[PDB]
This record gives sequence, structure tokens and C-alpha cells, in this order.
Amino acid sequence: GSGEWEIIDIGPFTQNLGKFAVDEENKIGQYGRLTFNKVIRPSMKKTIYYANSRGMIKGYEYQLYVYASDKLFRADISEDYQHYPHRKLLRFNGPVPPP
Amino acid sequence: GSKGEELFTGVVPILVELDGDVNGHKFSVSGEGEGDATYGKLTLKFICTTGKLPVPWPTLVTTFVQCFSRYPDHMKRHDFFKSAMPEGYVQERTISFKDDGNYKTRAEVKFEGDTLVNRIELKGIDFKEDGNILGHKLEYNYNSHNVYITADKQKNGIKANFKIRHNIEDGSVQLADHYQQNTPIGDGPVLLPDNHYLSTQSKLSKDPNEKRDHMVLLEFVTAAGITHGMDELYK
Repeated sequence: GSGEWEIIDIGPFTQNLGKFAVDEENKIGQYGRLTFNKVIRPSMKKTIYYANSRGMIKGYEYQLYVYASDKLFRADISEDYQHYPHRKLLRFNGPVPPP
Repeated sequence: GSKGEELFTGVVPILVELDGDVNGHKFSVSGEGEGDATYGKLTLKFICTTGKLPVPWPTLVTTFVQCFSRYPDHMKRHDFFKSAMPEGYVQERTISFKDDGNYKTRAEVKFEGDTLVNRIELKGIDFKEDGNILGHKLEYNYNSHNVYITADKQKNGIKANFKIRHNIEDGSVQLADHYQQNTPIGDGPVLLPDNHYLSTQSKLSKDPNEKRDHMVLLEFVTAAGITHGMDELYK
């Protein structure tokens, strides 16, 4: 299962998660070619656990608001330590209204 | 007590090199870090240099330097590993995964300059295509184990037996039975130990900045199983 969502800051590492999302979305092509602008607040994170009685940490999930090509998107990213490559884009859509 | 023991009184740089072949799947790994046997402490980072590792990282932890074990003062006469340095020792294992395939490893552990180097060849066979190992069904974590050691006077070295417990994603546990033989490379005298064991704790982690398939290891190893001060009871 998973833990609870909590706010995180939007430093360079979080910006890089946004760049990852836009790179991944560009491979899929639904929105044409997008140019990363910025990740804005709020950014959210939760812990992912193995689905068994030990409940150890398996990875993390992120929810971001990302500007690309001056339009606002919502991107969800998972980090899963069991399987390489560890980051996967789960969701990328919009444009959405500002938070 | 050995001459080789003086080589581990401070922090020692470590290099690890592995070439593997599991069910035909060839791969290579490089690792680097340091060890501080005063505290039984190892810090290492491994990178697969051939792309994606075809087996789970946890399966290779025991293969990737027991000379960094902390031996208590009253047990220093039983530290074979340091006594073999700097010429070093050969470490051979068979690792049998219960209801699956097996690894066979031969490694040389020795100083090259100031660096302690572990160079490994590994061959795995008889693995199931969607078993826990080729199927990548192991949790990315590690348990604490004891390594049980006895002298092997015949070969002027030691042998060890232990069973690794690998957490499986479905909640089960995969056993990996380890049989190990170590023998010195040189022909200086070595220390042949009484029965004892190494108590080992390991933490696995990831480098958030690393794009390669990789493993970060923090380990603590402490020798145990021989009582302290027995003599004084009879005085």
C-alpha cells in the first residue's frame, strides 16, 4: 500500500523531477513537443510500501504541477527501487487551472 | 594476532570487479568504497557496467570482503582473513537458491597497492525464467545473518556455511544456501580459527543522482561466538 501525501519543497531536485516528466511525455507525443518551464508549488509526495506483511519501503510517488510550453500540467511520477529504471511517468495531463 | 592485521587499523579503499553469466545472460559490475575494520564498517557503491542487471541486486550482496570484519581483542587469534594479507585469499562459494538455480563464484581478495580489491567470476545456471530471481521478485532490502566459520587445516584456510534470507514481494522468503571455502594465495603462515561466526547487518539504498542500474551498500560485520574470560572462572 502507501502512506499519506505530504508537501515537499520545489528545489532543483523537484525541478529535475518535472524535467523528467516532460521528457517522458515528449516520448509519448500526446501534447506535441513541450518545453519545460518550471515546477510550481504545491508538490506532494507519499511513500510506497511492498504489499505484504513486512510493509517495507518500496519507493515513493510524486504529484507535481509543471509548466511546459507556458501551459500548466499535472504530472504523477513513481520511483520504484525494485525495478530499473526506477522513475516512471504515471500521469501527465492538462492544461489544468492553477492550484 | 597477525602481521596482516596492521594493514586494517585505518580506513582502506576498496575496489570490486565482477564478471557474471547467469543462464547465458552475461553482465559486469564495478564497485568502489572503503572499509574500516576498527568498526567492522563497509561502505560500497556498485554499478552495472553492461546496462540492466539481469538478476536482483540483493542476490549479489554476499559475493561483492570479510577481512573488514571487527574481531574483538580476545578473538584476534582467529582472524584468518587479515592474516592472509597482503598476498590475500581465494574465496569460492556455491550459492543454491531453494527451488531455483545456483551461483558458483571464485574471487581473489588482495591488496593492489593501497587498495583492497575483490575480483570475482560468477556463473549461474538452472534458473527458472520467471522464478524469483530471473523474474525480479525480490524486495530491495537485506536481512541480518550469521556466517559460521570453521578451520580447514587441510587447505590451510577456512570454510563457512550460512543461509541468506531474501524477502520476496508476495511476503514469502527465498532461501539461498551458502557454502564457502577460503584459502591463502601466499605461503606465509596464517591464523586457523576455532569455531566462531560473523554477525552481519547490511542496508541497501539508491543514489538519487545515479542513472545507471546500481546498489549502495552500508555493512557492519562483527566476529562472535567465542566467550571472553573463561580462564578466570577456574582460578
